[PDB]
Amino acid sequence: PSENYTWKNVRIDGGGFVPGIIFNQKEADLIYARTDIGGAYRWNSATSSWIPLLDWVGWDNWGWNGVMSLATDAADPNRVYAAVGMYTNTWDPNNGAILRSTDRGNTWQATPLPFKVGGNMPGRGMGERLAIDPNRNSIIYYGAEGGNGLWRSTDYGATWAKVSSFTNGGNYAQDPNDPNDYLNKIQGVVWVTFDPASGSAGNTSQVIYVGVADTQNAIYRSTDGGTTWSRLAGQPTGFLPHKGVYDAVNGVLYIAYSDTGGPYDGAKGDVWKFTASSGTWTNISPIPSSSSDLYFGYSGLTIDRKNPNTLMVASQIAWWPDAVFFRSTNGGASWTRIWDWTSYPSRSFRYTMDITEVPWLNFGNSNPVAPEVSPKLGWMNESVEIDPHNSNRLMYGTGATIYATENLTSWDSGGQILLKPMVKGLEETAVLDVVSPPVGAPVYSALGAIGGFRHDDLTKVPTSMYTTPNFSSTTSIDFAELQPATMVRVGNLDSGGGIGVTTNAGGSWWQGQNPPGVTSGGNVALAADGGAIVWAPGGSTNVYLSTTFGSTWTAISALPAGAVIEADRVNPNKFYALANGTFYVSTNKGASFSATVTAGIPAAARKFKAVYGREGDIWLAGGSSTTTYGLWRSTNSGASFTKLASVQEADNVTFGKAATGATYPAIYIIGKVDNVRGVFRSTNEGASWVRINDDQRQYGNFGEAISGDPRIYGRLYLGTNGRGLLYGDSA
Ligand SMILES: [Br-]
Ligand SMILES: [K+]
Repeated sequence: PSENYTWKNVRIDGGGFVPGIIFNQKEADLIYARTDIGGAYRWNSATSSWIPLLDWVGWDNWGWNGVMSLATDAADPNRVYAAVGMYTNTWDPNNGAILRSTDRGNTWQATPLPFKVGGNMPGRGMGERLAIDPNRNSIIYYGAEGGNGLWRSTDYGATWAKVSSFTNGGNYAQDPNDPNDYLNKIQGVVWVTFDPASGSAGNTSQVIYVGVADTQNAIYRSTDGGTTWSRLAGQPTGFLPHKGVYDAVNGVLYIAYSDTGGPYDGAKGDVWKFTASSGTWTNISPIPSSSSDLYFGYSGLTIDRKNPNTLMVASQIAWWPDAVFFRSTNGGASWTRIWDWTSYPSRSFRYTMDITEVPWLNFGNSNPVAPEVSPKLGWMNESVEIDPHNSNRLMYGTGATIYATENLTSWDSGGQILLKPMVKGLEETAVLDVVSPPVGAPVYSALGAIGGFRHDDLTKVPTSMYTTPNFSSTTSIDFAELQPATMVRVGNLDSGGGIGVTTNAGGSWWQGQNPPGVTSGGNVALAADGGAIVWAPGGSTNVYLSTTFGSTWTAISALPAGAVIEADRVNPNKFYALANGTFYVSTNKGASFSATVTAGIPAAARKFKAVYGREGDIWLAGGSSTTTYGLWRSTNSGASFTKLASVQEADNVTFGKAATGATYPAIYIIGKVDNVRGVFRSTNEGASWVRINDDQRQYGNFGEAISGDPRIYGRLYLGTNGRGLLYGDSA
């Protein structure tokens, strides 16, 4: 029963991988970005921010936040298309689709494809797989994964079918024997590139190039408008084509190759130029694979459409010392580089970088060891793109951000370019945990990949993620309810796990010691008075107690490894745990636990929380469609639970400031109520619910982490997996 809400991202700016940036070839300032887990965006030049286009993807079709390819129509810039779906293994139960729009992504219609799309799979930086004929814009191609080959629509994307005459679907998988079933999928037909001079407006383009992840048959061509196809004669072998860029001014195809599909690796490759009139091949690599010291392949290939003798390419991948970008102003006959060695470990630079708007991009390290700098130029830089309307502007994606320059041709006159982040509005993090204390800052985030932050102001990017320790991913965070400046957090670092503690609300932290066997953060609880920590680390065989604020540990005998731990928010002697349908309680401040409930709680449930101000009041959410599912509450410190009749399904629960005149905190759930999936609030102890999101604001596989706000009625901090941390307020 909806209430009008306003939803916004807590401001972080970026934080994830941007495998593709796409400029429209006819309309200036029209730019899109595709992400691997976080949907797609359109740039708004009036507000200098990105606009998310796929927030209407919901609980059952969540994989469609994986955006494997996107095409914006040069001939009709209101038209845009996306290939969506997240995994090609069992982690995404649904097939992929092609989405079509006639209003720049404000709305879409879907056409399901009879196979999966791998928006968050290996190979996702190769592209674009989707391409629109620039002369007859009713014709769209899609290079598919899996060996499904080349697919096509002749009706503006509404219907799709296999191109029967294209008979090489690709034969490369990163690791065909991967027991984890992630690196083992056929990456397929990886890009489609038209020659626009091969037709005229209204008539089918006759010349089409296609890249295939097949070391021995990387490049195909049609000269009859896609009726027949054949491998390009004389092409090089041994490598996979990440990008194929065609210039009709000089009549040349440029291809960037690497020895893997990316995006995290690549040890060798080449850049080649095919001249279409003569059929000649020329190796234009800045550093060719015949050179003994090459230690990367190539991607990030882009041509300057305003001045098409100029092109750039980039390392796929140089982790050390940093990425390298190359620029040629003579069609690849010679290059210069964005940095050079002077005397190792020192370098000279053709760029400067200003992260004032996104200061956490130095990863908390303002004392890098040469030859590294901080922030770095980038990594996972598969998409590097010159603005086809402005030779001075370039944008590129990394595994954390988008950087941009507006003075690129400064390079050509011997100067430095300026690079800055360009991610306002693009919010791509996965939220693992979140807390809102009753004093101090409104919220603390625990994030994948970039650690997380104290957010002093929801409208301002935080200065730094947590340091000392700096986790790559913070998996769990807690504060002592009766002493909220005392906090703990656990997470991942340096291939294992660790714990951080603070007594000044994160003004400074320090790192505790580890119990045996820690391989990842797992989850943590802090007693209500700060006097005890219970940590269930990843990898460890047990759950551990500290009475020394993380300095030392002792094993808890009764708990299963990896149990979910929660403190009572009132009584410092009480802790709780949940694992696989058994609920456990401690009344001796975490030293020992006993099983209290072994029936009626779904085995799959793994979220529960004690209520601030209410000793022994606990709400529990979880289950599955094939077992039982819903929301349970205990008012007796976990001795028994009762299922709420008013909820069909629930996946998480939290509490926030009570409604005026109400006798209990407001309750927020991720769930299904009266046959509607969404986000729900109850201000009467669960007796009824009101939906606080809406069908355009669903955010896919959200809700791993949520928190209400004890100081602000109506507010929910809503974590997502790829759309950052949202806050909703009653309007
Ligand atoms: Br490297
Ligand atoms: K490498």
